[PDB]
Amino acid sequence: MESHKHYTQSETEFLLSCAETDENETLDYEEFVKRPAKDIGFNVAVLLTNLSEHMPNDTRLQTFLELAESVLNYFQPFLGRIEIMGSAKRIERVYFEISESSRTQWEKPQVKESKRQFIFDVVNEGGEKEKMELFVNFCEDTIFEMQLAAQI
Amino acid sequence: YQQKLLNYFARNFYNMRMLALFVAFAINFILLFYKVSVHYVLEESSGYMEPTLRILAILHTIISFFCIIGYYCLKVPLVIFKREKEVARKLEFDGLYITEQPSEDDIKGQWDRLVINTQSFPNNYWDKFVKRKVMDKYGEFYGRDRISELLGSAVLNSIDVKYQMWKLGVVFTDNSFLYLAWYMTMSVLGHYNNFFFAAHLLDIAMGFKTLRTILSSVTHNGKQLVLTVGLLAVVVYLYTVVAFNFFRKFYNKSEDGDTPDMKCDDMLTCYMFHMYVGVRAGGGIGDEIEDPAGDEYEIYRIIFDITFFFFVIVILLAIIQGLIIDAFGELRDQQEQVKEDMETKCFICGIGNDYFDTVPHGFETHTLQEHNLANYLFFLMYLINKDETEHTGQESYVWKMYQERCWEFFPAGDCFRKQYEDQLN
Amino acid sequence: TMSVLGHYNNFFFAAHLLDIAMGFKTLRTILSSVTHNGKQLVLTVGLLAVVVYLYTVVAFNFFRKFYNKSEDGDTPDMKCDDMLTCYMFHMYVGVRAGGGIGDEIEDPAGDEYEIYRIIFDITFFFFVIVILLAIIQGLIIDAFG
Amino acid sequence: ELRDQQEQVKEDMETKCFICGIGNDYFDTVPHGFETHTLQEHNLANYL
Ligand SMILES: [Zn+2]
Ligand SMILES: [Zn+2]
Repeated sequence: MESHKHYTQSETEFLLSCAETDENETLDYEEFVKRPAKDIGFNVAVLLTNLSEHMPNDTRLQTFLELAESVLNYFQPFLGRIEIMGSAKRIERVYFEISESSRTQWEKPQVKESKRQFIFDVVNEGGEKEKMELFVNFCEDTIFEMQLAAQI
Repeated sequence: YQQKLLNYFARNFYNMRMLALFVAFAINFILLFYKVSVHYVLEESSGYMEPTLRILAILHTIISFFCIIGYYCLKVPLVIFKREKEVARKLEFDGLYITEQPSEDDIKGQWDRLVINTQSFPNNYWDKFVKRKVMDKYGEFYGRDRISELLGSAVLNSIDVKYQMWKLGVVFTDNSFLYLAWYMTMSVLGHYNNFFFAAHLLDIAMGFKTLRTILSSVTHNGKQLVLTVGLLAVVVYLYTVVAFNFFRKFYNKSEDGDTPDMKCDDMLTCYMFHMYVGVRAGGGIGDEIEDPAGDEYEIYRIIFDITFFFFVIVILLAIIQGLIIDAFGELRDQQEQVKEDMETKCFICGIGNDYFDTVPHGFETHTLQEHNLANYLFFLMYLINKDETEHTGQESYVWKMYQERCWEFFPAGDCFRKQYEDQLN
Repeated sequence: TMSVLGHYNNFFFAAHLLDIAMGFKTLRTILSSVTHNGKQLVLTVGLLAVVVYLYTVVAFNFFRKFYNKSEDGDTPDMKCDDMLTCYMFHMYVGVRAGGGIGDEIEDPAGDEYEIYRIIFDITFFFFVIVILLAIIQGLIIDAFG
Repeated sequence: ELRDQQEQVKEDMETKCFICGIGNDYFDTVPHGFETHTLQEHNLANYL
């Protein structure tokens, strides 16, 4: 631990003071499952992203986000955002969590071909309200494909 | 160990599927060196060919078997998902077996009854509260027990059978499974005779991709091609009718004169003659016929010949080639249309790349951060795995609509930027 | 290199006529029509070879006796009894005949296998002579468009 | 030519009301505007 993060009582030797578990001049690997933290940091990232996206033009908050960029850079792959029409007849963002065993199954394999064929069939045939039903059926079928591909 | 083996075959379906093809190419490359005296083999002084054939014939049947097992493990659950899903939605939102009771047509509907009575009907669909919903929604208007009677290393000792008859009836109607069954059947027949392995060269179509886009040009208008061939047969029938009435004597296809006569005096011989040497001559029918040098019916025969030419050889063959060529053009125009639509419009809203491209890179943010298909898929993937107790207000407002199929929560003609234009808003 | 070899033999200068493609402009736009879909053309030729292989398989099993390309009768027999001769026969006088394969073959006047041979001939015609050649010409024409 | 004709009629009856000649932009502002204009308000059949 020399290259990744710097060397202070609060950065590197902090972990060594935390790591005084064994007695044989060695150290285990349960430190990482003990430290757990990203379950909290994700919600913090969602909070700060919500505040930035909804209340821009506040330099007080940009000063804050410039302190937290090392965390937001971690949680950008895992962080979603869509837009729905809420109960209040107003558009609303919806922040939520994305796994890794979904991003590593929607990306590389044949499901891109499935998406391409879906878009082809939709935008040729088409319809009024037999569009989003097709998209949702595609999403359901694709979800079962990804789940079964995880079962290995 | 069984489950690990089945997961190995399912994970390695396409690789074995491609391996059978190279096996068949090898077999049919060896078959080029066949001979007779009875169908022996004579190599170019190398006796290592018979045993290679004898082992490859076995490998092909084995790999066909493993490909069938891969198809049963991998892709069958998805078609079963689709059937169970459509059945459940027909029950809830349309009321099929309660009110409609479908025709003897729609044989899917007649076959898809004896899954209803069973325990593990929603084995794959992941919606277990189906039967409860139908008991709730029709428990009184039609019946309560009338509904319930309608609905309800030691591995190989207890399992349902009412479900696994419907399941097999589904998969044996599945097209690709039947294709792989034909594959295995021909490889099994490959040992009775080692020429039946030639039929497994037709898997290049399903295997390669661009070859399928070649053959789509023919498949796009196969109906029109077939009816054109029918028109051809009818026209040739009229021409032979005319010939059988009047021009019988020209059709002496014998040798030099003062010889026995081989002639088309009937109708069923003249018709096969015309359809066999009349279109398949490049010039028509006059090429294969005695010449009318000084007959009373000369100009009529000349008209018969050149009209055969200008209606069968030119026109209808041109119709065939034109159907192919228009197929190519149609498919290309389709793909250009999808590019134009997905470059001019958001898939979800239908707004335009003019409200957004006001700002730099607006549309390439709308379709990459805000309104992505994938982030609208992962939301469902989140909601499903989540429990109905941990839902927030937004997730519950959405989950009430998903399981009752409204779709108003998707935007349409509106967006976050249209709502909150930064205008004291 | 070819101009240097032109002195060993003064026919190797013929190969420098192929520079008209790189030289002229509109000729390159001609030949782009073929180059646009050369992959598809090549795979079409592969399909053709496979189909002819199936047809000669059928012929080698059943229709061996019609393929006497000798002179008049009571003569020695020049025949396609093997498979590797029948395949080159079909790919050399079967597509390159304008009519198919029945043109270059003894006629089935009164055989038990008559209608099967007629089917073999006209299906060869309507699948090789018409269809696949039309696919070739269509790939060119779609290239122009 | 015949194929292009049919594509033209699909484009016209998806981009315009037959009666007015307005556009599917005034209406699609609202959800399902054009598919109400050509199904409840300005139908050929209700004018017949
Ligand atoms: Zn959008
Ligand atoms: Zn109108």
